[PDB]
Amino acid sequence: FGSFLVSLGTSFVIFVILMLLFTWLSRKSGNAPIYYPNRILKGLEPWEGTSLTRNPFAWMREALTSSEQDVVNLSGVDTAVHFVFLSTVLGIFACSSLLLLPTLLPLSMANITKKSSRLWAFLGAVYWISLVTYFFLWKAYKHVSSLRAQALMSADVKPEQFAILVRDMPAPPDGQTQKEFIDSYFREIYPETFYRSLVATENSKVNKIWEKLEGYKKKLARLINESVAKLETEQKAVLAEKQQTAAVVFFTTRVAAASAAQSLHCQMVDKWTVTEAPEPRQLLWQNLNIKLFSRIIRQYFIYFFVAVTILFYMIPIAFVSAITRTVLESFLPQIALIVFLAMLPKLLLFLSKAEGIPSQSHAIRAASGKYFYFSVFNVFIGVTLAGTLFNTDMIINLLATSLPKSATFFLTYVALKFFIGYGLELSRIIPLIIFHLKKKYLCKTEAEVKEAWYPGDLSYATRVPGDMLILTITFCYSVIAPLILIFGITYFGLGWLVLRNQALKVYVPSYESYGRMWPHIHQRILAALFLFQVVMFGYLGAKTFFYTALVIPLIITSLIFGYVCRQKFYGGFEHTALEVACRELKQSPDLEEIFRAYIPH
Amino acid sequence: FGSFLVSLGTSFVIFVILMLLFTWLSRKSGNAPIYYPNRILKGLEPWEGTSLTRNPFAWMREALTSSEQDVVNLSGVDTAVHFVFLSTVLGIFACSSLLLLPTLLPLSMANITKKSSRLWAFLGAVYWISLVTYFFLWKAYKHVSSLRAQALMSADVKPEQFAILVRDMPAPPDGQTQKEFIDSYFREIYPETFYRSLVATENSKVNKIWEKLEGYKKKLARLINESVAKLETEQKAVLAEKQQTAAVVFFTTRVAAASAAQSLHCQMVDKWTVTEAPEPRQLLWQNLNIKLFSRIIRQYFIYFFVAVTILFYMIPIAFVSAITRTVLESFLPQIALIVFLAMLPKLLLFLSKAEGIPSQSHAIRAASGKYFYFSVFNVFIGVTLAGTLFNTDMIINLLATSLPKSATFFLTYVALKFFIGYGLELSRIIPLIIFHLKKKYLCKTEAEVKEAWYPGDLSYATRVPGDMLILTITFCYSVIAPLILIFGITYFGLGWLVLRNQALKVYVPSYESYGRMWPHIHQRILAALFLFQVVMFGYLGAKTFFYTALVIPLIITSLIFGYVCRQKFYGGFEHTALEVACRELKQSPDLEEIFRAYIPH
Repeated sequence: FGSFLVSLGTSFVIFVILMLLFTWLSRKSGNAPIYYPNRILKGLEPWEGTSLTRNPFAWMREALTSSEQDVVNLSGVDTAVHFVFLSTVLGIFACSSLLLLPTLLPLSMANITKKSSRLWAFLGAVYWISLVTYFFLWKAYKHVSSLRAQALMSADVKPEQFAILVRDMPAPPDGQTQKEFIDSYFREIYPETFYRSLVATENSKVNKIWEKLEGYKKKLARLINESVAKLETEQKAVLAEKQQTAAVVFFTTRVAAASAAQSLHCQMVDKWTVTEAPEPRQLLWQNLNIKLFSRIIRQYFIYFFVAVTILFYMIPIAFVSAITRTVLESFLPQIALIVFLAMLPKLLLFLSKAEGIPSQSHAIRAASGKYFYFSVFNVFIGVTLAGTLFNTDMIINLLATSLPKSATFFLTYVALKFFIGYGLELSRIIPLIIFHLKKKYLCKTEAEVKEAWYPGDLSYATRVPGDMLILTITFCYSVIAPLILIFGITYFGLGWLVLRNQALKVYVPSYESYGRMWPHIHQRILAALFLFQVVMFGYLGAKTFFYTALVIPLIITSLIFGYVCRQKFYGGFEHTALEVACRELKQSPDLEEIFRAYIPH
Repeated sequence: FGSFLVSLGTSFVIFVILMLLFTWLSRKSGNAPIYYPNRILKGLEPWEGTSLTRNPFAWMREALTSSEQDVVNLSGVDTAVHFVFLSTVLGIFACSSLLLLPTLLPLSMANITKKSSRLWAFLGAVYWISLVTYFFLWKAYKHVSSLRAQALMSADVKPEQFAILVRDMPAPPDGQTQKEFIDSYFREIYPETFYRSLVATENSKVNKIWEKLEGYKKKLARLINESVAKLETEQKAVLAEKQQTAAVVFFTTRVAAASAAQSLHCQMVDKWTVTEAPEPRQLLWQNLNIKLFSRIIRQYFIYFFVAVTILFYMIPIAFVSAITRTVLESFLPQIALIVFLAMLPKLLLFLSKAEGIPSQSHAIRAASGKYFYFSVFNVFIGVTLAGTLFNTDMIINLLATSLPKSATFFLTYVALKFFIGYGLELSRIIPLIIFHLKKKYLCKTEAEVKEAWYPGDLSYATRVPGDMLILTITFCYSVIAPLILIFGITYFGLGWLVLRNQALKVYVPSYESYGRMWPHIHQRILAALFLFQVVMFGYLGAKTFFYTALVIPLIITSLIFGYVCRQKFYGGFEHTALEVACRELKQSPDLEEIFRAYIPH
């Protein structure tokens, strides 16, 4: 069936490696390795350009010769935690060789029958891969934990070690304006450990004209006046009547700061709630300056709109599933299934702006927070159940009819989603086009000294979820059709290269995050396993083997690991250690650096 | 059927009110109101004895004329939170009059049929009582919250405002013994906010002979030497090799103390875990001095032993259920069902010693923690399903066969559990017997100046769970057989009297707890409601009315309330407010008071 798709896939994926064979030598040599332009202005990496023949050592095995020790200093440890995540999962399928070889040895038809049961080789090997998954994510859980500790004890002085964010202040006015009253409160409740506080603004109206003002003073050589009017009356009115219940304050030492960040303050935790303040580029001020009382109802309504998005998103799955030359008419619904889910990062970003999370670093984990929960019921059980609902004891023959067919559809889909996508992301067609067009245009604006540059963030919004759907497909369809695993293997074995290249090539992190997403994705992969064992119980459930000592210990194990891992590491990550704070203490404190660390502008 | 049980119930319950008509006038006038012996030695309450005729104002309406304003100062606010709990639930069934009157108006037989549907009057009134339950427990949730705040801001100086408990210290020895090393750690990590620390002991071996030594020096006039030997070598050996990873330390001001209690410390929260230290009489030192790494496995195995206790405890339910003069042969299995579950507080105490909770105040909430989870599946669905499994469309006729029969069994059981039990607890047969016998005996020991006294703790271990089972029965069987509600009513309407009397009569609290159990029991009653709506879905599920807008909004409401209440109050209670700490600050600090606040002895 899908022999055509590996044919053409290999064809123009080796053709987009052929365009990379033509890339490195060029006048665009500045645009391709734009990461080091972060380190120094002209530094591209050494000026030899790193070319060999196919450059196997010059990119692939330079990515092999450099290792995780420099991944933390070169770029933020966030890139480190994603790289070590994909390596953990690489082991997750690298063990699976000893599943796939045996299950390939036993591998209208003889098909699968009740007596041979296969489930000491099948379910025994899913016990094998389940066990080694626990081993990998446990091992690397501790590992990335000590990597995070390592990055916190070795971190330099940043303003956020002294920073705490306070959300709900008393609404009522007792006799003074906000500023003086809050400062008097802190003075009464602390023995001179406080510094000063900065209030919050509704400025998103003057911000709507501010970012646009940062463009308006850019339009002078292409309107430089009028906006100062909305910089005047509107902003003054907002300041006079509408500065919210939220603000930020800072303290003398790191220890007092974090300790303050952990504890609740007032008798009613509906008042004076406080969370550790992230970095200005991490936090989102627009979604900040809102009320938690309404945040409850926002979690409510947003969680309703996911319920409308799932059932509204059912119909494309039935559109594509009925399809499975004539396989290019499977192309159109598959690539349209991509570009129909390729908007899902933007859709769940439009939901991820309105949900109320203070930090975009903690917002993204909620963006995949929508994506996983969204993808389980449509791109998997909607697509599987789509294979079942079409082409119809008897229910057993239908499940055993769909699982191979929906397995070839799933395999073909991770083949297009993987093999072609990493090729596109390799030679980055959009930077090479915007190089010609914008270098022809942005020169006309007298900006020729400054390229657009900045390839963009490592962008987990398009990264981790697109890594989630494949996770689900791999796990679930591993047991029923193990061949997907050998082409699930080929996924990360190539990915581990390219993104690593990418990691050291263009992306400069927009997050200094120390692994925020990692515990999220960590309970995520566990959930994915749980789906593999329950859906697996759907597989065996028709096959009728002994399931007591089979399914009940699997679910019991999943449960106890959920408990033990949450109550073990989870809280350990969610906050910063104060021992690292006092033991860090480089003995170079200051004050004025923290004031301009935010500012309204 | 159960007309006999209200006959005799009224008979000897008015006979045990007749023995209270004979009680107050006596030479035992010191033993009956033993609460004020806490206030002063001889003070019994005013020496008029509080007698009227039946003494309606002298106990009942003295309990009416005194109110919750003095419940907090007279005895601990714990008694206050239990009293206000039973008052909340009193409203929970006081609203229900407007359910029971209508559902009594519509009230082999015409029985219940599909078309009239009754569920605008039935399910509409369970929407009515569900709604007003939310209203009562919400209202009184805020109410008891401000009562707790009120008791914390008005509290006097206790040692536990300066106290924090640390559980896991570093296991390895780096060059000094524990004491000096821990103190140096605190010195390095705090700017002289610390005071001094007290280590932990394995002394339960010298304690095994210590409490017994406190008896051995009492045996001198009835062995006063030998134990000092096990006070020597064994204790010294333990001290030399086995003082655990746990200890307690204290700080200069309340604020630093609590703030320290909230935050995690080290990078690995598997090390340096810290919780707010309760009072010595609240905490349990024997279950203290254990490891959390093993506490995980203890929650594991204990939660397995509940799984053996439920299925091992199935058989008495089938023993009693097949029963329903011949009704005294229903007596024997009912009273044996009492005394068979009357050991459950002791059984779940034997489980509640081994589970690892540091505070017996937080342990008891886990004792009912076993009791509710234990009672849902046996005394309710085991007893209901016991009525179903016996006396056998058709399944509909069987559920509609059991629910009335198991409803008369349930009603008869809350009739014996309520009416007779509060009568026994009124005139307290065991104190009046131990008065004669021990006043005849303990005088022979030359202790005649000191009675045993001390009626015992208010003893939630036998209180809150015995209040849980009735909660379940009331809710679940309210819709199918509303008459139980009018005899569920009669439960608390009498209880509100007697225990209140009891509250002001004998019990001196063994807990200074400020309402620890209240959030526990608060999500508990909510769970009970949830069982009423799901089991209710079992009731209507055979009746076949429109259940979309019926059951799905009920479960959605239960969910959103779970979220909003947990994320609203729950964390707000679980710890103490630091604003109350700084705003309390009576400006009379000390040091030496905290050292002897514990001590090994």
